Amino acid sequence: GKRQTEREKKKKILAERRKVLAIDHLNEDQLREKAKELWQSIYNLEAEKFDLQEKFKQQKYEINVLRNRINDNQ
Amino acid sequence: ISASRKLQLKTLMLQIAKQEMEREAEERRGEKGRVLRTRCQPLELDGLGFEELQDLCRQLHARVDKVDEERYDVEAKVTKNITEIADLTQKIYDLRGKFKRPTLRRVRISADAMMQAL
Amino acid sequence: TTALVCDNGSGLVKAGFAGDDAPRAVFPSIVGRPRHQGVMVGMGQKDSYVGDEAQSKRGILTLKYPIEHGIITNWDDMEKIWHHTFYNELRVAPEEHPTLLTEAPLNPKANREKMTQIMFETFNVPAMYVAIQAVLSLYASGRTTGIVLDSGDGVTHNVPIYEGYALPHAIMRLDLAGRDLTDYLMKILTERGYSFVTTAEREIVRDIKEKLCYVALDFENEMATAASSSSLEKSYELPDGQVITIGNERFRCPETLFQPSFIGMESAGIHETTYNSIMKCDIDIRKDLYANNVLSGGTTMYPGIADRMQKEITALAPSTMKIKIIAPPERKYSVWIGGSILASLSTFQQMWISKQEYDEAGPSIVHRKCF
Amino acid sequence: TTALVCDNGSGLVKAGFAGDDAPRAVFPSIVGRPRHQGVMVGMGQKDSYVGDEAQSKRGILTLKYPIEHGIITNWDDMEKIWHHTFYNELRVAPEEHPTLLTEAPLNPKANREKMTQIMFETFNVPAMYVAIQAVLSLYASGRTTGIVLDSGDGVTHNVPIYEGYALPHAIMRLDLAGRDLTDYLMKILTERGYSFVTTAEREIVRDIKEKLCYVALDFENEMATAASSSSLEKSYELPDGQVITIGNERFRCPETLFQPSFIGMESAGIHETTYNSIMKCDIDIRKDLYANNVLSGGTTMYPGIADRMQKEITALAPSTMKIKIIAPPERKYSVWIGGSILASLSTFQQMWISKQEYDEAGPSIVHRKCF
Amino acid sequence: DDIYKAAVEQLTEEQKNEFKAAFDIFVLGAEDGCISTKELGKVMRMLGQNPTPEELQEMIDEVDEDGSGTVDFDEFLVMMVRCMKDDSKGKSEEELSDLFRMFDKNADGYIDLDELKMMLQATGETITEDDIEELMKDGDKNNDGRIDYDEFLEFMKGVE
Ligand SMILES: Nc1ncnc2c1ncn2[C@@H]1O[C@H](COP(=O)(O)OP(=O)(O)O)[C@@H](O)[C@H]1O
Ligand SMILES: Nc1ncnc2c1ncn2[C@@H]1O[C@H](COP(=O)(O)OP(=O)(O)O)[C@@H](O)[C@H]1O
Ligand SMILES: [Mg+2]
Ligand SMILES: [Mg+2]
Repeated sequence: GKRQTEREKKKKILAERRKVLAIDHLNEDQLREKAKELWQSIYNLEAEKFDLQEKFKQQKYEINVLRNRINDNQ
Repeated sequence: ISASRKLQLKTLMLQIAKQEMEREAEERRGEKGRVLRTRCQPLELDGLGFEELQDLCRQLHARVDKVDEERYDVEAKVTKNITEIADLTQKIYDLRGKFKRPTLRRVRISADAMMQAL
Repeated sequence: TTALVCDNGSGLVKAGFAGDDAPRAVFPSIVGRPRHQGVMVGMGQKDSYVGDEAQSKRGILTLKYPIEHGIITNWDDMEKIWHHTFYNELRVAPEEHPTLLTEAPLNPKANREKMTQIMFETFNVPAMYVAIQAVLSLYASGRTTGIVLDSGDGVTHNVPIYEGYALPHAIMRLDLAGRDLTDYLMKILTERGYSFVTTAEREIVRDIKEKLCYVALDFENEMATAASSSSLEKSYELPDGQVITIGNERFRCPETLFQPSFIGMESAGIHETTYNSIMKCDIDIRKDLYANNVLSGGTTMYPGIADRMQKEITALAPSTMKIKIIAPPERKYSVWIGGSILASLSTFQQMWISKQEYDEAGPSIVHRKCF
Repeated sequence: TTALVCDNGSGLVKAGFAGDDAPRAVFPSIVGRPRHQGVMVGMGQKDSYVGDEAQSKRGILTLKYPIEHGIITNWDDMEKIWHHTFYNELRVAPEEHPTLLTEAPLNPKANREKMTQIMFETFNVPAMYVAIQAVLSLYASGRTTGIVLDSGDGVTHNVPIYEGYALPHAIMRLDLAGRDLTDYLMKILTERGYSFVTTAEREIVRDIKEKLCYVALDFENEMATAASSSSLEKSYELPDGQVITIGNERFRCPETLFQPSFIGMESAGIHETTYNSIMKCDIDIRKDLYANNVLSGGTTMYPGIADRMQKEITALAPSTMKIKIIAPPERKYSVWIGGSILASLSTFQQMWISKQEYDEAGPSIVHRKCF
Repeated sequence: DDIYKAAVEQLTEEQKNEFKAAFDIFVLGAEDGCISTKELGKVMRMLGQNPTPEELQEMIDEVDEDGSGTVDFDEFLVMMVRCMKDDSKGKSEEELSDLFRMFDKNADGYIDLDELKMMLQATGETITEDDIEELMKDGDKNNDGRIDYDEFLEFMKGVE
């Protein structure tokens, strides 16, 4: 449905989600700290996306239930 | 049989179902935690040169933005799911509102107390 | 804040805050100036008693209703009635409350425009909305289809509705109502010797009609029975003694509804204008309208009308359809209960005619999108 | 994965997954906007009811078919119908399923190209293929030769096939079909007093045609019998009562098929366009076509047509040839059953129009090798 | 006693003392405390919150069926817990939806009688021919080949 519009929205949100940081301005311990921080951030990403998938599954089951019940109407 | 007996057995069945649901929810919570642990790989940054760890972090950043894209995909899909859920709720509510329109109101507010002032 | 669900009506003004079960204050809509001279000094005699106060001093007043048939014929008196309703029966200043008036179908435009102009200029309400008196009565029944016969005291109108889509070409408005029945009863009481003439005694005849009259299931059999036995003669005590005995005037007064030829009206009764209103509808929604016939309004409270009407319609309608007549016990306040429900809805909260909109388009805003 | 065998048709959309016996969801293809005003607030009133939902609220809608005669005249409504079919009647997203539409012979190119462009851009299917509605009906009979008369509701076409080699010069497409029979029945019912005018009452006349009409074996004898006795008058109850009695309108409505002069059409009946379609074929395959005449489509379900057609063709054809008319009991869904069989074949699996091919050649790919 | 003492705590010992005082108010009094039987009708007349005829039928079945001429303190509090509003609010629509989804392991959009039996027997309760079949007569009102969604959604209305 106007996939150009959807891609524009995707670009805007991804630019919001876009994170580029300094890569050559930290020492070894700072570098390791940043690596660990990125690991924990993407770990939160994994957990949240697992939540997204599970809630999508639950929602899809409810959609099946509601569709079945409205078909049981007639 | 007696209506009270059937009601009590139904109540027991519902309580057991709720207990099973809570146990399965605990199981799913633990399983999700463990699997999410499996998705994330351990990081050993000790004895890492600036270039090596810098490249590793840049790879992690690229993967992070990939995760952002995939989350955008699943979030668009889940918004579609929520939209169709709202549509199903609307249609079912309309079918029930063939016979349930004025069901939302409040009655007997303040006049039923005022009786003898006249 | 809360909305004021006023309902002008014609004969009883019913008002109250939105969201309750029953109107807070119900009182006749009459304004009566004194007519005699008055000799006591300093008695504190006012120049016009309105509302329920003039039903207690009616012995020396000349009561006159400000609403004849739905339409309003005397705007100053109607303004006085509204002022009384807001300030003394509810004691809430209108500057802080939306209002939801009600209006009969097919009424003159000027009446509605003047009503909104008064509400916005004199009382200065925040926002007011005018609704058709039958859709509310359909709200109160909890239905969404059905053909509602709202036989008030001023005018009887019959609005069919299906699935929420009103059918504007099938509204049959008839001007026979409770007031004409009161006049006809007052006219047939003279056949026994009781003469009521004064505008105050019209109230006594109205009380007789309310307490004694009933609708006969079969008219000819009742006329024959009342002319042989004497099991029908019920007596009633006037406000001063001298009990009276009503014979076959009991079921002849409300029979005028089904035979408007009694008071010289040409049209057909309320039993046949409903069938005509149905037959103007499309061929596929006639079964639902047959099954969900709704009664409302005060005058449909006669004991035994929900059976006479069903018998008549079953005689007219095809033999296969099922005829059902919904007659809730809270018939009199059905319109106001529906008004409260409608004003309490969240979806309706943006349909009010906001004051800035009126300032931009004048009183003719009511005919526009904000209906 | 599994393929979606949709079949647009004109009057009933039939769809279902490939490899079954009957379509999963069959529902009329009508899209009806409401026409009255609508007074109930918050009732959840939509702007267009499509499919089988608009056959229940048809009392306040204006139903309009989006497909007139095979061709599609209103592309937005057709897109709405397809969207409903995919998402609510089958509940399978089209992003993961090939589709197999069907199209009448000799239709405008632009219709087919727009159909494929919609299926590839809006619904974004993996691959779609368009097939002629008669070859499928020949698949379902399990034959490989024969001349199939597919008298649908939009258009009647007659495609002869021999040994799998279609004869493109012998296709006789005639635009008389079920819809014209409905209109003619609605026009001859007025001779008794019953007037159906609204687009909603066309559905009632269609039901009358389906349940009562039959094809007479001999027309003049039936006309003489119905004019003397009264053994034919069958009654039918409208959706509101008032039963009606159909006399010799019973076999006069479907007689239009064999005498298209009744509705003013010049051409010859379905009994003579089949013989003409045969005679255009070569002289050596006429016996096989005579022996394997196939009937399909909805309108060929009239009780007694498989005998009238055989009698007519036997009258026309040479006396030596044997005339046999194949009329399977599953006539209505014959095209869709054949479509399922064709989509389930392994040899056919590489004929789909893959999306990358469409991206390289545009919508005009359908006329190319991938037919 | 689990359901019974749960009902006891529903009208707890404070409510027990309140109703004991009310009983002393409406009882015959000036007696040995032998406890009458009509006292459950006397309280029905007294408190204004008259027990429903169903509650009176339950009382007649439970007590006075043998000509006791008195109502036992346990049975009196049984009747009292039958009069005061110890409602369970019929759970919630979402909770019912979750429970029915778990009953619909088959995800058929409805509950089967086999599902009913399995869920009941997962509780350990004796589910014999006196059940299910009675529930076919009673639990499933429609009995139109299965237990449809509104059938069991509305079946558990105002229940625990
Ligand atoms: N109990 C009753 N029995 C018979 N007639 C009644 C009764 N109550 C009211 N009426 C008639 O109905 C009229 C009141 O109708 P109402 O519904 O108040 O009119 P409106 O629509 O103007 O509010 C009175 O004038 C009276 O004649
Ligand atoms: N049992 C029946 N008897 C007579 N006519 C029928 C019957 N069923 C369907 N028809 C006619 O056939 C039409 C349906 O034809 P159909 O084969 O669905 O067309 P399409 O080829 O567009 O699918 C209907 O409009 C109806 O007029
Ligand atoms: Mg009224
Ligand atoms: Mg077809």
